[PDB]
Amino acid sequence: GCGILSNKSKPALTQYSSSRRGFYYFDDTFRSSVRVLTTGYFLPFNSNLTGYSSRNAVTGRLIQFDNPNIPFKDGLYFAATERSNVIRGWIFGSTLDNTTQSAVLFNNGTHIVINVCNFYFCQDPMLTVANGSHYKSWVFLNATNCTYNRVHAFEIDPSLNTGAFIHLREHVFRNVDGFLYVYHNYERANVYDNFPSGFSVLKPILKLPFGLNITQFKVIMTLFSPTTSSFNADASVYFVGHLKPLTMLAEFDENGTITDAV
Amino acid sequence: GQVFNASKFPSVYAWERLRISDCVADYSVLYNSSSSFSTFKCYGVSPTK
Amino acid sequence: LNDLCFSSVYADYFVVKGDDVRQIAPAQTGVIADYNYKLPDDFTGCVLAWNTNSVDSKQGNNFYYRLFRHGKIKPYERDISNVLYNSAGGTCSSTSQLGCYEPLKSYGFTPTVGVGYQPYRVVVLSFELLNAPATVCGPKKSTELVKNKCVNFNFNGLTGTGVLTSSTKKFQPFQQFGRDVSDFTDSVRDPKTLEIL
Ligand SMILES: *[C@@H]1O[C@H](CO)[C@@H](O[C@@H]2O[C@H](CO)[C@@H](O[C@@H]3O[C@H](CO[C@H]4O[C@H](CO)[C@@H](O)[C@H](O)[C@@H]4O)[C@@H](O)[C@H](O[C@H]4O[C@H](CO)[C@@H](O)[C@H](O)[C@@H]4O[C@H]4O[C@H](CO)[C@@H](O)[C@H](O)[C@@H]4O)[C@@H]3O)[C@H](O)[C@H]2NC(C)=O)[C@H](O)[C@H]1NC(C)=O
Ligand SMILES: *[C@@H]1O[C@H](CO)[C@@H](O[C@@H]2O[C@H](CO)[C@@H](O[C@@H]3O[C@H](CO)[C@@H](O)[C@H](O[C@H]4O[C@H](CO)[C@@H](O)[C@H](O)[C@@H]4O)[C@@H]3O)[C@H](O)[C@H]2NC(C)=O)[C@H](O)[C@H]1NC(C)=O
Ligand SMILES: *[C@@H]1O[C@H](CO)[C@@H](O[C@@H]2O[C@H](CO)[C@@H](O)[C@H](O)[C@H]2NC(C)=O)[C@H](O)[C@H]1NC(C)=O
Ligand SMILES: *[C@@H]1O[C@H](CO)[C@@H](O[C@@H]2O[C@H](CO)[C@@H](O)[C@H](O)[C@H]2NC(C)=O)[C@H](O)[C@H]1NC(C)=O
Ligand SMILES: *[C@@H]1O[C@H](CO)[C@@H](O[C@@H]2O[C@H](CO)[C@@H](O)[C@H](O)[C@H]2NC(C)=O)[C@H](O)[C@H]1NC(C)=O
Ligand SMILES: *[C@@H]1O[C@H](CO)[C@@H](O[C@@H]2O[C@H](CO)[C@@H](O)[C@H](O)[C@H]2NC(C)=O)[C@H](O)[C@H]1NC(C)=O
Ligand SMILES: *[C@@H]1O[C@H](CO)[C@@H](O)[C@H](O)[C@H]1NC(C)=O
Ligand SMILES: *[C@@H]1O[C@H](CO)[C@@H](O)[C@H](O)[C@H]1NC(C)=O
Ligand SMILES: *[C@@H]1O[C@H](CO)[C@@H](O)[C@H](O)[C@H]1NC(C)=O
Ligand SMILES: *[C@@H]1O[C@H](CO)[C@@H](O)[C@H](O)[C@H]1NC(C)=O
Ligand SMILES: *[C@@H]1O[C@H](CO)[C@@H](O)[C@H](O)[C@H]1NC(C)=O
Ligand SMILES: *[C@@H]1O[C@H](CO)[C@@H](O)[C@H](O)[C@H]1NC(C)=O
Repeated sequence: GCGILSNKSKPALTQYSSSRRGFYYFDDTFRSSVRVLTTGYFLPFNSNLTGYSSRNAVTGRLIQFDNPNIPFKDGLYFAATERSNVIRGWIFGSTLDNTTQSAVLFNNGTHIVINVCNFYFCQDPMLTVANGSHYKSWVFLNATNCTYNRVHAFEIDPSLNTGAFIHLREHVFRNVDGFLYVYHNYERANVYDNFPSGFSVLKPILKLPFGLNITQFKVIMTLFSPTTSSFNADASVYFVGHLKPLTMLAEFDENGTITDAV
Repeated sequence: GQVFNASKFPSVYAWERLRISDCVADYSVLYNSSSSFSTFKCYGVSPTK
Repeated sequence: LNDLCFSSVYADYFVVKGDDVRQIAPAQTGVIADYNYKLPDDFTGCVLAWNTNSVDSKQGNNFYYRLFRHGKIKPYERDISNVLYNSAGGTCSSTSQLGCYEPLKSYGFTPTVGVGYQPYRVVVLSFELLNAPATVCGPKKSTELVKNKCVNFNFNGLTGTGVLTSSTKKFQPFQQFGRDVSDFTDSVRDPKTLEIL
C-alpha cells in the first residue's frame, strides 16, 4: 500500500532570500495604535531559505521528489508556490517510525485529517490523483496507539492549469508547552522558480494539544496520472527556513493589524 | 550508597557527620539505588540546580 | 475559583505512588518530574490528589513509570515508547547484554503496602484567562443590567466600580473587553446581550 520511486534525482538545495517574510502574530493580547518591542523565535530578515522541488520525470531525467528529513529545531518556516496543489501535508515526529508517536497532518480530497499515532510510514509518503478525481492515500501502512484524532471540513479541487505558480502559501510551525502552533497566510504570486519578495504577517489557525516531541519534519506530496498504470510528478517548489531568538519591533495600526516590523 | 544504604544509623541525640570530597554529585543515581524520599527540601539552592 | 470564568480548561490525569505526589509541581526534580510528567515554571492551575489503595491495588493492576531515559522531557510532553535502554549509549537487544535495562518499572501496588507506596490518583487542572469567550464559568447568578448609576460590576469575572452606559465602539468577533493606554478598561461586551457598554 505504498508508492514506489526506485530512481530519484538529487535535490538542488538552492538558496533563496527570505526578504521580510515569515513574521506572525506572537500574542493573544489585543493592541491598537502602538509599537511594541518583543523577543522570541522569528525568521531573520534576508535569511537563507533552502529550496526543494518536485519535477516531472522525462527520458533524460530521473523523477525529482524531494522529501528529506528536515530538523525542526526551535521552530520551522515553510512556504511553497504551486499550480495544482501538489503539497498536501506534513509529518511531525522524532524517529519517524513505529517506535514513537508522530503527527500526520494533511488535506485529503474532502477533509483535513489530523492524527497522532505510532505509524509505520511508507518510504516515500504520498497521495495520488487520477481522472480529475482523488484516488488514494499512500502515507503509511499501519497505525496503532492513536491518542489524537480530529477531522476538519475542507475542499480541495486540484487540476492541471498548464501555467506557472499563481499562489503562494506560507506556514509557521512551533512546538511549545505540548501545543503545535500553526500560523498561515495566502496571497497571489506570479513566478516560475523563485521566492517572491515582500513583507507579510501570518495569523494563527491551529493550536493542537498533542504532547508530542517533534525533532524532524517531512513533506507529503501528490502524484498525478490517469488510468493509474503509473504516476509522475508535476512541478512544485517549497522553501524551508529556521526560526532564531531575535528582538523585533512591531507596529499595530488602529484595528490591531501588524503593518510593519523591524 | 555509604550513607543512604548503610546497614546502621545513629540515634538523634548522637548524630554522625561525614565529609564528602573529590567526587561527582550525581543525584539521579538515587532513582535506581535508593528508596524514594518522602521529604526532599532544599533551603540554600533550588533542587533543580 | 467559583467567581472566575476561563477561556480554556484542561484536565491531565494519572496514577503515582504517595511519595511521588510531591513531584507534581513547577520547579521539581525526581523520576516523575524528569522522565514522566512535567509542569512549566509559569504554571496556572490546580493540582488535586487522593488515596485509592482500596481501588487500584487489586491483583490485576498494571501501573508503570519510566525509570531510565537519556535526557529529560519537556513540559506537557508524553513518551510511550518501549525499547531497551543502553546505559553505555545507543541501543541494544536481548536484555542480557550487561548494560541493557527495561525502561519502565512497575509499581508494587499491593493492598498491604505501607503508606507512601500506596497508589494516588492525580488530576491537574490547567487554566487560561485570556481576552476571549468563556468556555467554563463558576456557579454565579446574574442580575439586571443597571446603567447611568455608579455601581459595582462583574462581567465573566471582570470586576470594578463605575458607571455603565451605551457604547458606540466596535469589537472584534472574539473581543470581550477593551482597554486604553493606561490599561484602564473602558469597554465590555455583555455576556448575555450582544451589546458593548
Ligand atoms: C525526542 O525524541 C528524540 C528521539 O528519541 C530524542 O533524541 C535522543 O536524545 C538522546 C539524549 O540526547 C540521545 O541519547 C544520547 O545520544 C548521544 C549522541 O549519539 C548520537 O549522536 C552522535 C552525534 O552527536 C553520533 O556520533 C552517535 O553515533 C549517535 O548517532 C550519545 O553520545 C549519548 O550516550 C552518551 O552520553 C550519555 C549521557 O546521558 C551517557 O549516559 C552514555 O553512557 C554515553 O556517554 C559515554 O560516551 C560519552 C561520549 O560523548 C562520554 O563523554 C561519557 O563519559 C561516556 O563514556 C546518548 O545515547 C539519543 O541518541 C537521541 N535519539 C536519536 C534517534 O537521536 C529527543 O531527545 C527527544 N526530545 C526530548 C525533549 O526528550
Ligand atoms: C500499543 O498497542 C499494543 C497492542 O497493539 C500494545 O502491545 C502490548 O504491550 C504489552 C506491554 O505492556 C505486551 O505485554 C508483554 O507481554 C510479554 C510476553 O512476551 C511480557 O514479557 C512483557 O513483560 C516484560 O516487560 C515488562 C515491562 O513492561 C516487565 O515488567 C516484565 O517482567 C517482562 O520483562 C509484557 O507483559 C503485550 O503482549 C502487547 N500486546 C500485543 C498484541 O502485542 C502496546 O503496549 C501499546 N503501547 C502502549 C504505550 O500502551
Ligand atoms: C547565505 O548564503 C550565501 C551563499 O549563497 C552565503 O554567502 C557565502 O558566505 C561565505 C562566508 O562569508 C563566503 O565564503 C562565500 O563566498 C559566500 N558565497 C557567495 C556566493 O557569496 C551567505 O553568507 C549566507 N548568509 C547567511 C546569513 O547565512
Ligand atoms: C515497525 O517497522 C518495522 C520496519 O522498520 C517492521 O519490520 C518489518 O516488517 C516487514 C513485514 O511487514 C518485513 O518485511 C521487514 O523485513 C521488517 N523489517 C525489519 C527491519 O524488521 C515492524 O514489523 C513494524 N512493527 C510494527 C508493530 O508495526
Ligand atoms: C478523507 O478522509 C475521510 C476521513 O477518514 C474519509 O471519510 C471516511 O471514510 C470512511 C470509509 O473508509 C468512513 O467509514 C468514515 O465515516 C468517513 N468519514 C467521514 C467524516 O464521513 C474520506 O473517504 C477520505 N477521502 C479520500 C479521498 O481519501
Ligand atoms: C441568554 O439567555 C437569555 C434569557 O435569560 C436570552 O434572553 C432572550 O433575549 C431575546 C432578545 O434578543 C428575547 O427575544 C428572548 O425572549 C429572551 N429569552 C427569554 C427566555 O426571555 C439571551 O438572548 C441569551 N443570550 C445568548 C447570547 O444566548
Ligand atoms: C537507478 O538506481 C540504480 C540502483 O538500483 C542505480 O544503480 C542506477 O545508477 C540508477 N540510475 C541512474 C541514472 O542513476
Ligand atoms: C475521466 O476520463 C474518462 C475517460 O477515461 C471520461 O470518460 C470521464 O468523463 C472523465 N471524468 C471527468 C470528470 O471528466
Ligand atoms: C499491517 O499492515 C499489513 C500490510 O502491509 C497488513 O497485512 C497487516 O494485517 C496490518 N496489521 C494489522 C493489525 O492490521
Ligand atoms: C479599520 O476597519 C474599518 C472598517 O470597520 C476600515 O474602514 C478602516 O480603514 C480600517 N483601518 C485601517 C487603518 O485600515
Ligand atoms: C542496600 O540495602 C538493601 C536493603 O534495603 C540491601 O538488600 C542491599 O543489599 C544493599 N546494597 C548493598 C550493595 O549492600
Ligand atoms: C538498577 O538497580 C539494580 C539493583 O537492583 C542494579 O544492579 C542496576 O545496575 C541498576 N541499573 C543501573 C542502570 O544502574
